[PDB]
Amino acid sequence: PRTRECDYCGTDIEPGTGTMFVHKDGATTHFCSSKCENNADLGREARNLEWTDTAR
Amino acid sequence: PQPSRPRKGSLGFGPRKRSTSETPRFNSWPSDDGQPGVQGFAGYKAGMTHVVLVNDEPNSPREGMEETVPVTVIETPPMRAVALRAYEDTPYGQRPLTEVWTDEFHSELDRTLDVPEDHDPDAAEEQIRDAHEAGDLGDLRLITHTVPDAVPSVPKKKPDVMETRVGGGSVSDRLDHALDIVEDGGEHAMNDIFRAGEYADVAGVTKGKGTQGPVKRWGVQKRKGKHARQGWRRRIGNLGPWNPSRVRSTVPQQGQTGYHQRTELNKRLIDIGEGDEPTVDGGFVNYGEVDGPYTLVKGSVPGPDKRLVRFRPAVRPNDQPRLDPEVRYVSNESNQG
Amino acid sequence: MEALGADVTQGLEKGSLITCADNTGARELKVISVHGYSGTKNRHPKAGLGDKITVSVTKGTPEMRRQVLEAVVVRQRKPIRRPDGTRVKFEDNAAVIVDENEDPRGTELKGPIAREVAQRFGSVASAATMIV
RNA sequence: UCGACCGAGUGGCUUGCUACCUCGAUGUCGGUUCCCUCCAUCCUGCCCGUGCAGAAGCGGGCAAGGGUGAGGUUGUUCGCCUAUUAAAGGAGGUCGUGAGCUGGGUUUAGACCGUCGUGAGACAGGUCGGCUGCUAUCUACUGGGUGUGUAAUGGUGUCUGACAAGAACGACCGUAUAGUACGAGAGGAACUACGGUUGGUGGCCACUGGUGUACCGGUUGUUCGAGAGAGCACGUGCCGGGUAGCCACGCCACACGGGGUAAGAGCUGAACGCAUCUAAGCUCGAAACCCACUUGGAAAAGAGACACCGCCGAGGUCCCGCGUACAAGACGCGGUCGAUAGACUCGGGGUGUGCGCGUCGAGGUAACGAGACGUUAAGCCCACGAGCACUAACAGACCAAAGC
RNA sequence: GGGGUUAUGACCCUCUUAAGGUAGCGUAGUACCUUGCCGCAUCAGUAGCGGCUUGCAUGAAUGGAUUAACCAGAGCUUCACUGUCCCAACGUUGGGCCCGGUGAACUGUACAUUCCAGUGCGGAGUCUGGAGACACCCAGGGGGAAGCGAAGACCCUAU
RNA sequence: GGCGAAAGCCAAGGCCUGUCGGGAGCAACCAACGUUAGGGAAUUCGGCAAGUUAGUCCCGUACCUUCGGAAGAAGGGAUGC
Ligand SMILES: [Cl-]
Ligand SMILES: [Cl-]
Ligand SMILES: [Cl-]
Ligand SMILES: [Cl-]
Ligand SMILES: [K+]
Ligand SMILES: [Mg+2]
Ligand SMILES: [Mg+2]
Ligand SMILES: [Mg+2]
Ligand SMILES: [Mg+2]
Ligand SMILES: [Mg+2]
Ligand SMILES: [Mg+2]
Ligand SMILES: [Mg+2]
Ligand SMILES: [Mg+2]
Ligand SMILES: [Mg+2]
Ligand SMILES: [Mg+2]
Ligand SMILES: [Mg+2]
Ligand SMILES: [Mg+2]
Ligand SMILES: [Mg+2]
Ligand SMILES: [Mg+2]
Ligand SMILES: [Mg+2]
Ligand SMILES: [Mg+2]
Ligand SMILES: [Mg+2]
Ligand SMILES: [Mg+2]
Ligand SMILES: [Mg+2]
Ligand SMILES: [Mg+2]
Ligand SMILES: [Mg+2]
Ligand SMILES: [Mg+2]
Ligand SMILES: [Mg+2]
Ligand SMILES: [Mg+2]
Ligand SMILES: [Mg+2]
Ligand SMILES: [Mg+2]
Ligand SMILES: [Mg+2]
Ligand SMILES: [Mg+2]
Ligand SMILES: [Mg+2]
Ligand SMILES: [Mg+2]
Ligand SMILES: [Mg+2]
Ligand code: NA
Ligand code: NA
Ligand code: NA
Ligand code: NA
Ligand code: NA
Ligand code: NA
Ligand code: NA
Ligand code: NA
Ligand code: NA
Ligand code: NA
Ligand code: NA
Ligand code: NA
Ligand code: NA
Ligand code: NA
Ligand code: NA
Ligand code: NA
Ligand code: NA
Ligand code: NA
Repeated sequence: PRTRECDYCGTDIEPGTGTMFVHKDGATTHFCSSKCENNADLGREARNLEWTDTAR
Repeated sequence: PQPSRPRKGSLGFGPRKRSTSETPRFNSWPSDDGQPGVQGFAGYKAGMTHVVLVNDEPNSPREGMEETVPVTVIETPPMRAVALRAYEDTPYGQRPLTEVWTDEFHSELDRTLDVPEDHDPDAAEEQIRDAHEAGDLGDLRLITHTVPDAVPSVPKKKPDVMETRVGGGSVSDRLDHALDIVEDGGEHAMNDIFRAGEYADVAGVTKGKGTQGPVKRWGVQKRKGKHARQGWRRRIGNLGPWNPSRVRSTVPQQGQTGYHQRTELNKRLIDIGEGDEPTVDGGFVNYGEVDGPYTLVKGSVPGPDKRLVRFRPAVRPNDQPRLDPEVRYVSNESNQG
Repeated sequence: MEALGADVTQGLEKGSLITCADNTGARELKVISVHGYSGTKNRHPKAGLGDKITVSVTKGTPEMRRQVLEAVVVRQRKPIRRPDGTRVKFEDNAAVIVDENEDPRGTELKGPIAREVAQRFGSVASAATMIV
């Protein structure tokens, strides 16, 4: 079980959970949760969200 | 003209009514090929988590690689085989002959039975052996029960009592094997009957839904399009043709749904442990925390959390046992969130 | 067919309009049928990642339009499940036109392909720029 | 393989004939939904023949277990057409199904066109519009209770299995076999062993997804003087996020094998010294039958078995705290020798950084000032878990094993 | 209608019965054959539109053709949209369910626990043969009582 | 408030008499609704029902036409404090 960081909030993604979104250009984003995907979909940047490990 | 399509729901699980016994009763038992041994066990459902596993299937292209597998955690403390029952073969089939009881009892067992103060085991045992000599002896099973007081997450101290067959060996060796177990006080474990990687059949009484309609209960369609706005939404078209002029039991109708006995085949035992390894942060939701003897079952098991479930060795396995599969990871992540 | 090595929730139906990701000159494809697929009463024939589908060209060059061809679905928005449990989903739904031999009709693919599509069609994987 | 003429039939799905039933009314066509069936079999299983090399077929036999799907025109049935498919069979059930739905067509009252008529009007010709009542007495079934019988001694717990239900599984693609057998070549199998898909089935909720008028935040209008904090805006004002649970779009599981047969392939074998698969006997052989497996099942009137407890007392009901249960009833657990529910605290979660104060802030003499940063992973909140007898499970009440 | 003689068509006739369809429009809200034929459009279009058109049975105030604007008028196509559909789920409010109070109606020859077959005025809970069936009660969705409701509007008959 | 005798909210004034209540996370089923991933009319006689769009300002606006219209055509941008 290789542990990965969520490319959005930065917490460690629990093994056997979460979703990878493949972008149009082939770039790849691993999300730990729906909350993060949805926050991203609003065009919010994680560094600007105080609850986020990235921002902290 | 009217495309065909299969009927709604199976007719093999009927009548769909409330189970008379919340403790499931096995309809069948595995064959006698092996050495003498008790043919089942029981425990209490806790919840679900997942596991990372090493693929041991020799026929998979992924063999050796890691796989995520869902698991239902079941608390499986030791049980007590408190008596040995013998069945006589008769023209009417099998009938109980007599029983050999222990004198040694768990403190809570009187919440269920009227416990023997006076019993003569040797007389019973003699009656049995005489039967065997006559060749009338048809079956050997143990009257067993659980110890829910050993499972704090489960509110009951009252034990569940179930009869489990003893198979294997010659009849004589089997008889002795049974008697040996009982005399001790009958204490035995999940370890003793099952090994990780083996297939078990798991029986249980399902989550109760109370009264439900044919859409949920039988999987019939909802009314469609304009039909759905007319005053009918969840009702079937008709209860039958003009003739026969009566409603057939085969037409899907509302009624009790859930709280039925189910026996689910070929459940792989992933691990048989003890301790808090499987337990989830925050506690299993609506259950509690697991620290103690446990069994991990691949996938799902019938029943709600706290429900008694029963194990037996698979009577019709599709696959060879691959023993003791390697567990790389067990998720303790909160089931809340 | 050969196992995909992934569980798919089909995200497409008969009639769905999807992207043709390739240089064939077909831009938009309309799903018509799914290879090897049989449904049930009232069920819309469903297709997804790794399926071979019969297809109709709705948008593109005059010569490609109205043509009925075969294709392979290389991307879908509805998630799929990989053996480690994680889900993968794409930005669009996309298919690639293929001949009777499952060789791409075009010389180039546009955008990413799902890894599992290699377990099925080698020629399509080969022509891929990126595989995820 | 196709098969004329003529001859003999079977069905009761079309059409016609009859006028026996109903005119104090048995609601139409088509469709839909839901159930059962038939076989003259479209696919699937097992076979036979071939103008059977193989592959692909064609024709036939047994066989109704399962399947037989999605669309474009048309009210259509029918039929035509498209792409899929193993195949996309055909019938019966008041041309099954309006106290179920629909109401596009036929066939009311309005109107137009064509034709016919002096005309009112007509057509079986076309066309636009044109309504769908009822609180279920009986019966039937799906589920849920209360009683009685079994029982001139009750109870607790565990079983048995007469019978009953199931399709609990059906089908396809791919790989190895194998570019092999076969074949000049082109082309191109199988037994078996694997992997997956589809349709059906039963269950489950760690994962993904939906909901989530629990909750948290943002914000518009207005009212409570401002601030703070709130009400209303349809049963959340709107927008963003979303715990538990419930769910499917998510996840798990769902057969070997044996027995007896059909068609068929044979063995031994007469009648008929030979021959003969059949007459007696036997070996095999279908997705079909039986068993296996799952579900129900002591009211099985032969109304069952076992062990213990009890007949002044076993056990049960009521009561009280609850919920693995639930429309009433039922069911299950706990009741101080106790973690059953609540409080509290912690854990585990949701939201996203509270009020107030300090600093900054485009500017403005000033007053004033939208907003930024800090204090502050803050504040607020939880359907879950643990610790914990602090509160409440108190007090109790009752039935209970009949007579000569 | 029937006959003589350079797209639509031309002219002369005959017969009935006065004339013999001009300009147009045309498979029409008029076309039986009919899903006419060709084309557009669609994977596929008895639809729709355009062209053709011998028109079963078009046509000039029985007004012909055509037409901008208008329309809760009839048919068709496209973009957008979406629980109409695939295929259903969860939630909200009022009912439904239990309790106190109030409290009708429809309907009723009798009997009635039926089911499979048969028979019968040929469409039976009640006849016949079998099968099944211990009584009572709650909830349900409406298979049957050719269910309830209306002396059939259709059709014929009535001096 | 805003264009408004519009909506929404609130005074004055009126009312709790559009007059039966109590209980069960309150099941099936029904009325009237909200949300629903992916697909997007495949539904159906027919988009029936629902949904989409929306106020104001600037840009810009086709065929056709009885020159009046067509037109808010279409399409694009802006919008608070
Ligand atoms: Cl419907
Ligand atoms: Cl197995
Ligand atoms: Cl298809
Ligand atoms: Cl319909
Ligand atoms: K009549
Ligand atoms: Mg998560
Ligand atoms: Mg209606
Ligand atoms: Mg959870
Ligand atoms: Mg359909
Ligand atoms: Mg009737
Ligand atoms: Mg036959
Ligand atoms: Mg059948
Ligand atoms: Mg009918
Ligand atoms: Mg029918
Ligand atoms: Mg009816
Ligand atoms: Mg009706
Ligand atoms: Mg009614
Ligand atoms: Mg009509
Ligand atoms: Mg019409
Ligand atoms: Mg009409
Ligand atoms: Mg409100
Ligand atoms: Mg708005
Ligand atoms: Mg927090
Ligand atoms: Mg035409
Ligand atoms: Mg045509
Ligand atoms: Mg004139
Ligand atoms: Mg008769
Ligand atoms: Mg009788
Ligand atoms: Mg009359
Ligand atoms: Mg009349
Ligand atoms: Mg409610
Ligand atoms: Mg949706
Ligand atoms: Mg769309
Ligand atoms: Mg359609
Ligand atoms: Mg349709
Ligand atoms: Mg509408
Ligand atoms: Na209605
Ligand atoms: Na309605
Ligand atoms: Na009827
Ligand atoms: Na006839
Ligand atoms: Na009558
Ligand atoms: Na009908
Ligand atoms: Na069959
Ligand atoms: Na059709
Ligand atoms: Na009828
Ligand atoms: Na009808
Ligand atoms: Na009706
Ligand atoms: Na056999
Ligand atoms: Na009994
Ligand atoms: Na005329
Ligand atoms: Na008008
Ligand atoms: Na909806
Ligand atoms: Na009825
Ligand atoms: Na004003």
